[PDB]
Amino acid sequence: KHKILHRLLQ
Amino acid sequence: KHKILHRLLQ
Amino acid sequence: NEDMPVERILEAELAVEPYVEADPVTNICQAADKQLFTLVEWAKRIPHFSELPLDDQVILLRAGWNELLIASFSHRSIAVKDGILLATGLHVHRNSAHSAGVGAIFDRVLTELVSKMRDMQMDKTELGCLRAIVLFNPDSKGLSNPAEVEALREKVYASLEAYCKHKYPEQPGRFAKLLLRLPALRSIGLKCLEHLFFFKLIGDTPIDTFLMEMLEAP
Amino acid sequence: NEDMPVERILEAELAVEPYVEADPVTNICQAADKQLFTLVEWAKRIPHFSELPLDDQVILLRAGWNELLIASFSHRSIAVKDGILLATGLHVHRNSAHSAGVGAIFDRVLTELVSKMRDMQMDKTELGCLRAIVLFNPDSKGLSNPAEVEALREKVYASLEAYCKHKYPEQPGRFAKLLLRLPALRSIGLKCLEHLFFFKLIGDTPIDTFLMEMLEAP
Ligand SMILES: CCN(c1ccc(C(C)C)c(OCCOC)c1)c1ccc(C(=O)O)cn1
Ligand SMILES: CCN(c1ccc(C(C)C)c(OCCOC)c1)c1ccc(C(=O)O)cn1
Repeated sequence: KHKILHRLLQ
Repeated sequence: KHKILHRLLQ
Repeated sequence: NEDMPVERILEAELAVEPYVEADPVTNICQAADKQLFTLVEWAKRIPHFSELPLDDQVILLRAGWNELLIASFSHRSIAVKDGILLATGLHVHRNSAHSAGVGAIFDRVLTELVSKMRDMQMDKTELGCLRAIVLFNPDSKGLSNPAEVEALREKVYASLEAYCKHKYPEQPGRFAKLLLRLPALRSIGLKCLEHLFFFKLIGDTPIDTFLMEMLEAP
Repeated sequence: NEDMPVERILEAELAVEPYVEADPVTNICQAADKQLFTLVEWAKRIPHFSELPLDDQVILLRAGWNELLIASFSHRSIAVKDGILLATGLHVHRNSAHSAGVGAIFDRVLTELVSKMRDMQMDKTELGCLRAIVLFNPDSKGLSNPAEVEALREKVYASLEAYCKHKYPEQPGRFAKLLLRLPALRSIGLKCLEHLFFFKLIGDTPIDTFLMEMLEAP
């Protein structure tokens, strides 16, 4: 879940 | 309007 | 402390606020109706409230009653670990609230308000001052003179800060910690109101006259 | 200021935040989606946020994004009198918001946030600190270590108070005045979310991918 948010926090 | 509240504030 | 003495705010708390297990929601709503009467008596004892125009007194109490009552029963409930203490002398256990369909809002009350009041040992003067800040809400729509209510709010929080600095000088962040429970109180008040409007809509839960009047438009 | 320097919080504001009239609601939602990307970059620049577990970073941003974005566009909008300034370079006039069906929430933004930020001349350091307090919300459900987030919030508000006492010593109530806009921000954030869920439900308003992801459960 929360695919975009996780990618941007990387 | 607000009949009870007005009476109690008296 | 001069124009808004914390001693008088404490006296207001002590004047109005002195268990067996409790549909728990009906009991909770009965206690809310009972405490609306008590709330008017409390507000009359807060310095300068009774000097506002009657229409503004009505506006402030209609805007704030739910947060004011939640703050009171939350602080009352510090004395138990797994429940809320109603003003009617009844305890509502976590399990009872969950079994009646209001578990989520019960949990928010305990986790965001009761437990945090307990953790910091919020005292009755601090509770009363937070409630007086909520009462003197200058954003309440329709006030005749919002700046006058702003000024009264400012007098309360100046008195509260001076009280905290004198009694808890070892805790420099205490005043901010108190104020920073008010967003949670606002959220939980809004959620409680949502539940009450739903209870009114479905019609299966007795709602007494003063609580019903507070659910009238606007 | 040592472990949570206001200079770094200001730098975060300045790094991410640099008009023609704008369905205005579609434009407003497009700007919100754009600013969610910017919000992640802002949060990474707030001291110690990036050191939290990834799962907790996600929890804090999902809990706070709407209040964080509202605080930003409200402060941006101090520069006009009858409108909101979107990050896309578009202005939404009061009349345009009302004619699109979102007049009431527009009015709350201007009356409870923009005008009050303007009245007290809230500066960008103060804005950034209030946003960092909102970001470090220890009540966010599911956090791995709520006490660590509590500690970070405490460091922000201690730094903010010291900043206010140094820059505005003639205004002893300023720190409390700042914190006491957070209940209004919470209310207005909840109302904005209600609108967004309705827009999603009716399906007549484009909602872009990141904004849509923030509207996913939980
Ligand atoms: C805010 C008004 N309200 C009150 C009214 C309705 C509810 C429903 C959501 C159940 C409530 O939910 C609290 C959490 O229940 C799980 C609290 C009360 C109730 C009792 C008292 C009191 O006894 O002091 C004061 N206000
Ligand atoms: C909180 C996310 N949100 C945002 C999203 C949806 C709405 C609807 C209620 C219309 C909104 O309503 C503001 C008042 O409209 C009348 C603001 C925005 C919008 C723009 C920006 C920006 O441009 O910086 C940031 N967040």
